[PDB]
Amino acid sequence: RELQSLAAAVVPSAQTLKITDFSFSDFELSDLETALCTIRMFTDLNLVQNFQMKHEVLCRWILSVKKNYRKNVAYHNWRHAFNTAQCMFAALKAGKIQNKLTDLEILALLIAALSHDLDHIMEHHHFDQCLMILNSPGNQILSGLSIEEYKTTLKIIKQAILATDLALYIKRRGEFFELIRKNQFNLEDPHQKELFLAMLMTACDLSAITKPWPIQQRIAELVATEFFDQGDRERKEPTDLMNREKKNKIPSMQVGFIDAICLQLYEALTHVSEDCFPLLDGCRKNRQKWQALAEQQ
Ligand SMILES: CCCOc1ccc(S(=O)(=O)N2CCN(C)CC2)cc1-c1nc(CC)c(Br)c(=O)[nH]1
Repeated sequence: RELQSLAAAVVPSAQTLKITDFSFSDFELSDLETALCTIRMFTDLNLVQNFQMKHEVLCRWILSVKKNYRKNVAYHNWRHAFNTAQCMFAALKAGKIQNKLTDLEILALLIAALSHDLDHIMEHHHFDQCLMILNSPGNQILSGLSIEEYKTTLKIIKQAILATDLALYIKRRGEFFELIRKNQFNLEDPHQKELFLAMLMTACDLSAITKPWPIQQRIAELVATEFFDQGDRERKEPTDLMNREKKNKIPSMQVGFIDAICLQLYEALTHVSEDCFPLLDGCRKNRQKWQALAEQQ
């Protein structure tokens, strides 16, 4: 049984699991290993002790989230959610963002990262499934929160999940970039705090684009596989982007995606914390590789 095995396992250290690395890859990990990494994330962010999470309940919640991801989705599945969460962890620790945030905000971000694609690119994200699982018998990892803490946390979770809509990122990013440019960025400002949390969610969600080349190349295959599947479904129920016949367009699309969407974000995030530079560096390196491919075409 998955639950018995998970609950009984020793949770290795964050160092052993490499989850502090921006360059982290999940390719060689089993599902069990991704669950243990996830436990280590909650544990090393001081969320387990601080909020009186029962070990068995945390284990069951992780398994419930994992099993509620559809298996026939090539990219937006448990592994992407898990990677989003790992990137959050790395940003908080290696990126030194943890000291900028409260415990409830960290709790909410980690849960949102893990849960944000449950109701699965300008796709809409929903938090209904996330909440249902959190309220499920035996899965109530927030039961240890006071009423006031609980209300605060749910609000942040909802906003964080919604933030992963790229349409909302595009709508709100100009204000973020300008606050930064005009040296007006101030996390003590509740509006700006909320804005920053949304941008951090996007940064983590898009983080495959920053990985070492062999890793980005493979994730890009999954993304293309999902796009083409959706094209096929739209036919039975298609642009070039979602057309398996226009695959030689992928390098050029990836350069476009980096230039239009990703680069400014990791530039802005680096301005907020220099220790997040490796995300920016990785994204720059991947553009150069995709461009070289777009020209050999
Ligand atoms: C790899 C297969 C191609 O993948 C893409 C193709 C096109 C675009 S686009 O719509 O931004 N495109 C270029 C910019 N443009 C001006 C509009 C047209 C995005 C991606 C892309 N999305 C994600 C987020 C799911 C990840 Br992750 C990723 O790696 N790739």
